[PDB]
Amino acid sequence: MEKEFEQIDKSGSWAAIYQDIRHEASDFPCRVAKLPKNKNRNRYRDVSPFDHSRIKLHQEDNDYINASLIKMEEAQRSYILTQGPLPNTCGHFWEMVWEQKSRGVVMLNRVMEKGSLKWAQYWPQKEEKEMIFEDTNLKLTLISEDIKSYYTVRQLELENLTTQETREILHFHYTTWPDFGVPESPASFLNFLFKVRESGSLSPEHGPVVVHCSAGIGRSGTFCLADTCLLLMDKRKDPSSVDIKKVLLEMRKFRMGLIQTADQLRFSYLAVIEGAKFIMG
Ligand SMILES: [Mg+2]
Repeated sequence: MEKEFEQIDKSGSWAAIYQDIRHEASDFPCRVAKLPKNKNRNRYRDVSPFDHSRIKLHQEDNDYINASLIKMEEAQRSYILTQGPLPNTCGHFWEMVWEQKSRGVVMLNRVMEKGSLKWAQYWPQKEEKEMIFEDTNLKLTLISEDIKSYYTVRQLELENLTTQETREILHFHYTTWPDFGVPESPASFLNFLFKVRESGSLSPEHGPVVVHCSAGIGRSGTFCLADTCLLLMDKRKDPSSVDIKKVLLEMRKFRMGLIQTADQLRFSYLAVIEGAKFIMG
């Protein structure tokens, strides 16, 4: 599958293959995302969850969050992909984490987008300054933080203030994806994926991992896509039969737009190729 990658490179046809994908991709209604009452719950007018796979919040008012369940039947793994929370949706974000019983959150964007403008900070920066989400009745505490060269892992305590029940959530933040373009080497992204796997966060004993970036479709899509293709290569008789384009189209049945550029598609192929070589040994 590496020689095919070499053939697409030699051919210069990454854009063509990427457009074949956008063309073939599923189209399902997003009627709930488009209701006038939810406008302010979407970060981007052109990225919405399909009605069929959207995550529903359990509380009473309005069950809408821009988040989709991606359920990969053959790999036996599920992910929830969601946009970076808005100042008004951080309460909803953690309510979803609570309700879906997720153990991990994986973030692939910057909160200070490029050098532009800091986005809503949805976890506490300081141990002594915990956050209380009044609308969803949740308290969130930073317990520890470990800053490595290419990612930061934080341990958070999430408490449901109704029941006083408490859960440890692991937050994995990949911090070195370049502000434009894609990493030239997938080695730190793969190491990050393997750290998240090692943590047990992706175990089917837990709710699905919550994955996000800016719109929850590009960098996020790369994480989910590389993870799933690597699972399938490890699970199939013939690891050889894994077709990344087919796996991505399958993912796109659950959330639109996964993998946002031809360069991200090529990077995803490259990460699966290098991952396989590493997991091959
Ligand atoms: Mg301090």
